[PDB]
Amino acid sequence: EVQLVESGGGLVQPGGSLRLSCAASGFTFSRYTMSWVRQAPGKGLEWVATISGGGHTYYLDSVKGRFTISRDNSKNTLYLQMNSLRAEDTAVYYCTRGFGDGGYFDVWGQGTLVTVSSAKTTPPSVYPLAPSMVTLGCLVKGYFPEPVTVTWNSGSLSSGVHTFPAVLQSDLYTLSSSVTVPSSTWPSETVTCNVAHPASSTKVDKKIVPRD
Amino acid sequence: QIQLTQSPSSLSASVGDRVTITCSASSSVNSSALFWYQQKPGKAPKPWIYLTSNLASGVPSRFSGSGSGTDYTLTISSLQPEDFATYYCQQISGNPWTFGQGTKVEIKRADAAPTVSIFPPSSEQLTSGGASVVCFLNNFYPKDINVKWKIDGSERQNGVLNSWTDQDSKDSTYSMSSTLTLTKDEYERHNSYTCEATHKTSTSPIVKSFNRNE
Repeated sequence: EVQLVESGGGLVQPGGSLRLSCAASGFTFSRYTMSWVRQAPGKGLEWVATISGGGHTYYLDSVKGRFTISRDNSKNTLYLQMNSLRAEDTAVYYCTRGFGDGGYFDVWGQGTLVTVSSAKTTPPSVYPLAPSMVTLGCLVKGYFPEPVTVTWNSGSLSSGVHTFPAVLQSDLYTLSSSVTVPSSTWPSETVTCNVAHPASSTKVDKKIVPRD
Repeated sequence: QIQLTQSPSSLSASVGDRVTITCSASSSVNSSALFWYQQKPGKAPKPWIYLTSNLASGVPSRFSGSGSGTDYTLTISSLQPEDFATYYCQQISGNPWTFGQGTKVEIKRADAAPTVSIFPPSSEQLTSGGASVVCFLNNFYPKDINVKWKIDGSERQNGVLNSWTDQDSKDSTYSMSSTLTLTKDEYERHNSYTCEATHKTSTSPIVKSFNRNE
């Protein structure tokens, strides 16, 4: 099946450089005009660059000369080279496949977040939140940049989960996630929150253990 | 340099409502070059609607039709809860291709009360010198809600950080977390910790509390 998968996003200092890649599968990649579309936090979609199957390229005015879009048809990969990055470049970057002349974006990547900031990478402190239906918590505190990923029991616990958007304070993010399970499931069987912060390569699991 | 302006910028409507979002272009755009996308929060956009010329029986493909204009619409004949989203229009008639600014569609709903729970600081955080007290207010509607923290009965909003989820795509409710963060030293200067939730589903606030020394 058709898939686009982005990588290469993360924290970069203003003036710094970053290289995004997109890995395509499930279709004849050489046939399609491919684009990057970005979305700044809280804002709308913005087209960035396009490359025809014929190799011809197009750029948003404000990235002209800083960004270079390219492709490796043998590796089924699209690239975006970003130099001279500005704060205004912070966004989620999406790879898209185009129908026809490339403008109808019929397949999108999941997106990779690029954060242009002077602040330092800081791993999260993860704290287990112990107290019919029992609600447990995970507090993920003091990290930078976004994102973190939160799952419960490696994904098996999907329903009854609220993961709250992070709040920024003094260049550090904090978020929380609740999970509600039947009172007979916990502490009966193990419940754990899994937190990944790839920016610092942090991956930690915190089992929820009842209090004394 | 064709600019797309969507109206309204956001809207709330009841299930069953007919909903129409407008995309207005600064100059003419061909009907086959105006597209709509739907984006769920935190997810990539998906292609949603496009318009096309169709040929009747036996008509050779060298024929096509279109319209030219500045007014385009997306309509939902009967709004459903899973239609919560931001919708974007896009034109590819001109270069550069452009998107509209987005229209957020939220669902109106039966008023529901929060499920409230409170959590003391974990031993791990305390050993590190910090004390966060966390309150979850889950699955309520309308979205407007007030949370007050009381410490030994007296109001404390110093050090409180609040966060609301996006509307739920199934039940159309909202959830919120409120976190009161103190030093460990300060945490140990008080006994009872209370979060009071004031929601339109009553004038009597919903209160969850614990005592640090129990």
